[PDB]
Amino acid sequence: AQNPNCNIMIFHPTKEEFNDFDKYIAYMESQGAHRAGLAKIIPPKEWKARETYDNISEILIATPLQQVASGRAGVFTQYHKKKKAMTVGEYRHLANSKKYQTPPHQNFEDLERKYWKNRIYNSPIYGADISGSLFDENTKQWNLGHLGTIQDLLEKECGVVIEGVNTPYLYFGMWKTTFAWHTEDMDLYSINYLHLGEPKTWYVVPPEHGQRLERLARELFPGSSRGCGAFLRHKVALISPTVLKENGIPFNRITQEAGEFMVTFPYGYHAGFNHGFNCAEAINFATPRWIDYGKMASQCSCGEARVTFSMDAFVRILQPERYDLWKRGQD
Ligand SMILES: O=C(O)CNC(=O)C(=O)O
Ligand SMILES: [Mg+2]
Ligand code: NI
Ligand SMILES: [Zn+2]
Repeated sequence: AQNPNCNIMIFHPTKEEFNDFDKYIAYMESQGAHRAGLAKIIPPKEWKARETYDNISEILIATPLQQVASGRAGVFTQYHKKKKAMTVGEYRHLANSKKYQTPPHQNFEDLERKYWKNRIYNSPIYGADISGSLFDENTKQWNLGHLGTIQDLLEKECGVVIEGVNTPYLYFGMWKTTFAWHTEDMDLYSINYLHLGEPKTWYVVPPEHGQRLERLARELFPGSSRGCGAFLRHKVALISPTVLKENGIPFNRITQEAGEFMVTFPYGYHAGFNHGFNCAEAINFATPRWIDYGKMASQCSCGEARVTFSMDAFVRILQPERYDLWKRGQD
């Protein structure tokens, strides 16, 4: 079995290997990459996402989110307070202000220490889930707006044609902006490209050990667990590396820099934080190997998780027994 310790693997495809996206995911899996739940892909030196980032300031962040924490430094939840709209140029100025900017630090490990010590005492503002793309239309390789759709994959594998669409999302971050512990909708893959700015630190649990994370989360967030049998779908809970280590939970960590892709694999729980002002683009995708994970994915039916239109068909076709209850939680 390849990669039996479930380490995060880093890949350096050549420009020739960068042509066929599906083939390269399958290659990474042949080397055991999925066992980690996360892989890094460094694009060939010849590749670029677009020519420059000099003209993005007028993109609108319609609903910036202030991420307010509750709990203790290593075990906390966050809620999202809606703020008034602002442009990317306004948000960048805000991220660089004395109130929000990255503190002085020695290296990524020192910054990670400071994040876990101090995150809860601040409320950073995140631009999330903004439909759109920063890939140039002429970028033919690994263009996250031109991937094969999840509806076409389900139709190819299973023969059933379904409604729905699959488009990318932009994220504008600042110091301390935080992504809570989660798997993707329907335990899909994700791919994330860091277009510009400061790094993103990731934590990930191997898919084979995801239920160990879920059991710890039920212990640490006991009221939330009584409220919902899949409350990590709410995307509000944080647990630090120190707490994970104290409780014997297998995990790994890595820092993504501008110009790098990350892939999350089906049922790979992940969480992380941004180092400073940045912009990322991400989308979900599927492969034939995903179908069995989609069929077994947990679901929130309490009403909190609320998701896209396109998830309806996935539940309806892959999980017909759960469909009625889940749809009630959607309405
Ligand atoms: O970058 C972010 O805030 C969150 N992204 C992801 O969870 C992802 O790409 O799957
Ligand atoms: Mg613009
Ligand atoms: Ni994710
Ligand atoms: Zn729920």
